[PDB]
Amino acid sequence: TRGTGLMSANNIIAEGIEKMGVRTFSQKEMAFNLLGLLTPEVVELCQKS
Amino acid sequence: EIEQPVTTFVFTGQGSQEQGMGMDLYKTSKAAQDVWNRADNHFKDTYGFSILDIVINNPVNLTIHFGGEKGKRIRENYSAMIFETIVDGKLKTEKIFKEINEHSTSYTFRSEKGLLSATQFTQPALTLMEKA
Amino acid sequence: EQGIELEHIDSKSEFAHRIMLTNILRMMGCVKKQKSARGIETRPAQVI
Repeated sequence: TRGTGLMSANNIIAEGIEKMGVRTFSQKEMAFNLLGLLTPEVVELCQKS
Repeated sequence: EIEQPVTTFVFTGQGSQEQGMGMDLYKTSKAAQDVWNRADNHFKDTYGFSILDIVINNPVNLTIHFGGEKGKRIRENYSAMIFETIVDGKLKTEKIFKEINEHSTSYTFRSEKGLLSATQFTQPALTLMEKA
Repeated sequence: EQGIELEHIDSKSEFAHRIMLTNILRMMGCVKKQKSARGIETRPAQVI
C-alpha cells in the first residue's frame, strides 16, 4: 500500500513489483477494499463463520 | 374449615398501569417471580425484549437487533406475525411489522413519554401484574 | 519497528507487540464484557 503517494523507499520499487503481474494499492483503493467488508452481505457472512 | 363470605374478583383494565408496578411482590413472592420470569423469558427468547425491563425502567425508545443466528430467529418471529383472514373460501396473509424484511438489522419501538403506555407492552405488563 | 532483528528485540518491540496484539485482545474482551453485562446477544461488533 504505497503511502501518501510521495517518494518512499517502498514506493520507488512498486512500479517494479507490478512488472511481475502483481498489484500494489493506493490508500483509497485499500480503504475501498476494507469498507467493502462492512457491506451488509459480508457483515452477515462474518456472523455465520 | 369455614368458607369466606361470597367473593367476586374484578381485574383492572388499561389506564391504571404505573412504572415499577408489581415489582415489590416480585422481590418477596416465589409465585410472582415464576409468573414474571416465565413471561420475561418468553419475550426475550421470541421477540428480543424484556417485559420486566419495560415495567422497571419504562424506556422512551427500545430497539431490537437481528444480529447473528439468535437475531434472525427473532426476526422470523416478528415477520411470522400475520393477520389470518379467510376471503372467498381461501386464506390470505398480512404483515404486522411492514418495515421488518430479510434485510432488516433492527426494529425500534417509539413512544413520546415511555413504552409502558404503548398498548402492545401495557397489556402484557398489566396482565402479569394481576396474574402474579 | 525497522532495523530490529531477533537480537535487537527489546523495549520498543515488546511495547509495539502490546499495542498490536495483547491490547487488541484486551479491547475485544472489554466490548465482549460490556455487551454481555447488558445481555446484548444479537448485536455483534465486526472486528476488521
